Amino acid sequence: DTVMTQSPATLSVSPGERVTLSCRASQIINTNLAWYQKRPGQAPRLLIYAASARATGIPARFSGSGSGTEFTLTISGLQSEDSAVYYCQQYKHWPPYTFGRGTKLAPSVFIFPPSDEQLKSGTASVVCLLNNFYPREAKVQWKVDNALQSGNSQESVTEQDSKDSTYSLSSTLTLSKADYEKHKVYACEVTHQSPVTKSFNRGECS
Amino acid sequence: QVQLQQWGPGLLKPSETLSLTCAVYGGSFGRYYWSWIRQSSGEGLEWLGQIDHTGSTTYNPSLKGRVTISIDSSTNQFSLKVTSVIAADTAVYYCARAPSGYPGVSLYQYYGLDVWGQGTTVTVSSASTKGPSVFPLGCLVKDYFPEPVTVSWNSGALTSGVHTFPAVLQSSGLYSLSSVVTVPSSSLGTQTYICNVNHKPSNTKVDKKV
Amino acid sequence: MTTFKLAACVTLNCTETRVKHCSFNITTDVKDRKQKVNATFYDLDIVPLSSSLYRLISCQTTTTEAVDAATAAKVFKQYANDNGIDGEWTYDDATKTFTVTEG
Ligand SMILES: *[C@@H]1O[C@H](CO)[C@@H](O)[C@H](O)[C@H]1NC(C)=O
Ligand SMILES: *[C@@H]1O[C@H](CO)[C@@H](O)[C@H](O)[C@H]1NC(C)=O
Ligand SMILES: *[C@@H]1O[C@H](CO)[C@@H](O)[C@H](O)[C@H]1NC(C)=O
Repeated sequence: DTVMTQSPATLSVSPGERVTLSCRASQIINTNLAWYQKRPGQAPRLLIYAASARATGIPARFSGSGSGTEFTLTISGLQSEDSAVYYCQQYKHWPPYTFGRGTKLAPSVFIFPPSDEQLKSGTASVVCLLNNFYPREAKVQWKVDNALQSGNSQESVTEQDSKDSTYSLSSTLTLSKADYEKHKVYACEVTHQSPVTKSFNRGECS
Repeated sequence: QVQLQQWGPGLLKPSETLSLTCAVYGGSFGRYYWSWIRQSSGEGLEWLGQIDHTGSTTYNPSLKGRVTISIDSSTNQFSLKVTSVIAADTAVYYCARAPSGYPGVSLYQYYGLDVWGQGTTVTVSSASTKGPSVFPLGCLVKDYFPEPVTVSWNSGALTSGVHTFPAVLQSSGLYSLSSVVTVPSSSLGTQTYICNVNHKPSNTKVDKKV
Repeated sequence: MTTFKLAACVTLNCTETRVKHCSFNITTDVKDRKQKVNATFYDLDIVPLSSSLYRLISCQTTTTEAVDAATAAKVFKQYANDNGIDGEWTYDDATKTFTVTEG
């Protein structure tokens, strides 16, 4: 059972640059090594097969080298769409063809309290929207009346857009209508990058 | 020229039998490995098995005897069948094609997985299915099980600039997520804007007008 | 410091079952009429060229261990003069590999 071991895990490194992605077979696998790219709402597509040959279609800006035990896909002339995951698969020893565990390749604040319908049913959740990060590392804290919410806020995180840059965040505070009918200031504190932190109160206008 | 299209369950209960079916459009079985690969929700790729036009198969031993594939000459489809399902089997499942060379003529006996089906999410649990509730804003689908959920606009037409987020698991044991759109300024009337939401697992398609 | 490969590649003239029929010029004797000859290939086993012409995926390779890519250029070009290797001199900064296409 050959075990594939990619190394950099993550590389959010800058465009135009030359990048070297590694892969390491625990055994000698001649040149039976393929490289897959995994886009967002997409299945994997084949980049390099036979350790070195570009799959019909995929552009010449991709370069797969290596043999025996250490292998490398290599990209330099980056297009925008190139953020994705990059997996490697050995196919010398099988059953188990085996893959590697891959390599992973100021904001804008908004706010949204419930509609009519979400209330009339039972409980109500207030969500905020961080359209377009750069970079994604952040902390967003809900607070109501000089407080801090702990355990009743959920978090959602998008992966970089292909035909653009950026990340995106989606937090949500979950309580009952026996709690939204009350209270005053509702603050979504987005830290970085000094913060404009939108809000509303108690219920309002159209 | 080769279309891969799979389909099947998506929810099922421990002890039972998963069944999935890939159908191939624009080409045929000819000396290709018709394969089955899966990825657990935040995990590694895992090779399940493969079949060729013969009937010859090769399954992954590390799944004991549970996995079995078959092929259907008439319709140009082939099918996964996992036995004794348990929670780890929750994974996205893909059908894929691998070409197998040519005896004598070819350097190798395996070229990549060159052709992949769209993917089928399969969630194993005891919990029963619930369609989401749809609450306009923007679009909000809430409190559904299991994964995943379909978000298209104006029967597919409306498309651009979206950030439809990943699902967020709630404490209620039910998933929920949030779909936005970006259309700045206005033009409020003239064009009417609807979210199509579909949830295959529970036969729920809401065309809720926003 | 780094290791350099050099691939000596027979050029293929070719033109779907994955089979392509192709012709190329083989040696032996060491100065025949340079023999045009027809072999069968697996389409996935040949990579294109800027013309329709192809090279095989892998070739007969020589490896040096140079001080720099410059010195490796000489060494190979010398090695090629030494054995009857003339053709297109292309090179990759990621494979560190010199490919020559003969025929
Ligand atoms: C060699 O190949 C070319 C093109 O495939 C063809 O015109 C020619 O007839 C072939 N020769 C023989 C003897 O088959
Ligand atoms: C070789 O290819 C050229 C085109 O590049 C073609 O005109 C010629 O007929 C081919 N010769 C043979 C012997 O196949
Ligand atoms: C080598 O082959 C090419 C076409 O593949 C041909 O034009 C040329 O005459 C050949 N060289 C010889 C026979 O020495």
